[PDB]
Amino acid sequence: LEEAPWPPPEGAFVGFVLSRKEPMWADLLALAAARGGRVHRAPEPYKALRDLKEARGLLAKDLSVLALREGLGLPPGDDPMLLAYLLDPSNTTPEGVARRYGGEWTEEAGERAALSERLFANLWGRLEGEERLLWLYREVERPLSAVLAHMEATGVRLDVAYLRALSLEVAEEIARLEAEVFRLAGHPFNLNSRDQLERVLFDELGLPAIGKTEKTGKRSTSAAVLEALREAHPIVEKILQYRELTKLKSTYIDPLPDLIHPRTGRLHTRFNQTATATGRLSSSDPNLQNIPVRTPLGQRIRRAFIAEEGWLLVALDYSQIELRVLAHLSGDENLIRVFQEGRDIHTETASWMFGVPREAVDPLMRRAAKTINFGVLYGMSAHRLSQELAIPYEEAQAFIERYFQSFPKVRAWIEKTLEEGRRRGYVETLFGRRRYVPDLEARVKSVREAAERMAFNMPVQGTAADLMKLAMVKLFPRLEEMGARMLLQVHDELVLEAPKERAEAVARLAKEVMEGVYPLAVPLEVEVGIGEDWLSAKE
DNA sequence: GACCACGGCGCC
DNA sequence: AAACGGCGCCGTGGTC
Ligand SMILES: Nc1nc2c(ncn2[C@H]2C[C@H](O)[C@@H](COP(=O)(O)OP(=O)(O)OP(=O)(O)O)O2)c(=O)[nH]1
Ligand SMILES: [Mg+2]
Ligand SMILES: [Mg+2]
Repeated sequence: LEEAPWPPPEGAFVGFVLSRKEPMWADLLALAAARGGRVHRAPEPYKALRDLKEARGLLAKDLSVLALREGLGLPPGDDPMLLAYLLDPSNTTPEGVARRYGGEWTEEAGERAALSERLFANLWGRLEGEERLLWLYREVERPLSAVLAHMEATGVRLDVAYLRALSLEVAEEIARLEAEVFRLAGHPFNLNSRDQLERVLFDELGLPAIGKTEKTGKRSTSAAVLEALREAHPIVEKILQYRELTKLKSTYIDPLPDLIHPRTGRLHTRFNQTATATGRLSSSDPNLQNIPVRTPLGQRIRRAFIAEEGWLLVALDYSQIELRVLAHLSGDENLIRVFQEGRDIHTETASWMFGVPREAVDPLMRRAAKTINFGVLYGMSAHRLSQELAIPYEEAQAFIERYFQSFPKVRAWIEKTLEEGRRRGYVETLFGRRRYVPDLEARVKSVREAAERMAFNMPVQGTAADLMKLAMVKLFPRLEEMGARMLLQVHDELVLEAPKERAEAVARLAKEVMEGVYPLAVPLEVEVGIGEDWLSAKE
């Protein structure tokens, strides 16, 4: 390419190099652009950012986030990664996409700019005539990238001092638990080493090894195994409590306070747009889609996620979302009727499982019921179901027939889904998002059946993900009109921040946008709450 | 210092 | 551990 002076013309493809992967923390090392047979290299990348009206190229969102961090409105536009990811969602990295579609991903801004240009041309070619994938690109993924850029750059407020206080308390309780474990063992050891624990539990003590680990065949020390031995000794009780406390302290309580950004005073995640096989987003650096909620200590941690002074958090979560989607996709009359009647399957299962009326079903019980319902749906064995529910085999198998006969057209949809997958090599969501599942005619049963469960899950989980992404695209402009912010997506949940004076209006509007995103054969319901912290906002 | 595989486990 | 699916990050253990 002809090396031309910097500024590039309108519509040029950008390339850029960051000191590290996180755009909120990265130094912009170099910036370049490519168009019309020329490459333009910026002499000083930060100043040169001002000359661009859009970020167009590989990893466009990342550059847009860094621009927003510097006070520039540089929205992300076309990204070949999103084209590639819609073609095949195993296209998750620029390294791979470049190799597959006509270049090499290097560490030079110029070459990344020229690569973005030629990869876009080629991938655009591949999507000609793929009208449904094009619709997804234009109406969901491309505009979603601009929304995510804003969410990333806004971040969330964290009660840092609260978590530092909590850390000191949790450390003392961990010491109490490990001290008791070491007494029961008769000696000290690394309780964080599952290899060392294995020896203690199954060799030194006499406890039965219930199961084996996948890759290396060691005797497992997982919670599922240890749950079976819960008063086979008092040491197991202590070990499980130790595991909870150490998991929460080392994953959330200690790391999160150190990730507060100096300019914003807030915690910033990355929403990864080409990371999953089903079309869900992911969150990393720090993952904010797996903040604790379930246990009392987990609830304490979640309370650290708070609103700006003068603002409130608004949390919105779709009701029973994949079951509603399944009703639409299968067209099962009975399941459609269940949601037209305003019934709640999770609560129904909880009430059944624990033998209490609906009014007595607590959050813990509801989460247990979710595992049963989705487990059963996505192909859990009778053998495992009988264990989970803690009842006989049959009762368990009868549960599976009671479930599937109640909704006869689900199985037919499953089988239809699998035959399309075997024939075309991929399955698809309602909107034509594809996942290639190659092993559906594998000659090994365990591998074939695993691929089957993957294949029929995706249209359901992926359609739910499509709905949420579309809702995000529609909602974002309405929020900024009202002076509200989108903070987090958690798969079927959104967390917004609103000025106190507008929070109730924001909640009502966001609820209606989410419910009417793309009407189905059943209604979508959204539970919404408002509060000073993330936990209080879902109560 | 980095990288990785693994078991394990937090959330959806 | 188990014929639920989708993720990312922890500490350990091993390597370069
Ligand atoms: N396969 C599988 N999918 C799950 C599981 N937990 C959650 N999901 C998926 C299916 C849910 O519809 C979706 C959103 O999770 P939620 O925790 O919000 O559950 P859901 O929306 O079903 O119920 P809700 O009314 O919000 O309590 O994520 C699980 O254990 N297995
Ligand atoms: Mg939900
Ligand atoms: Mg949810």
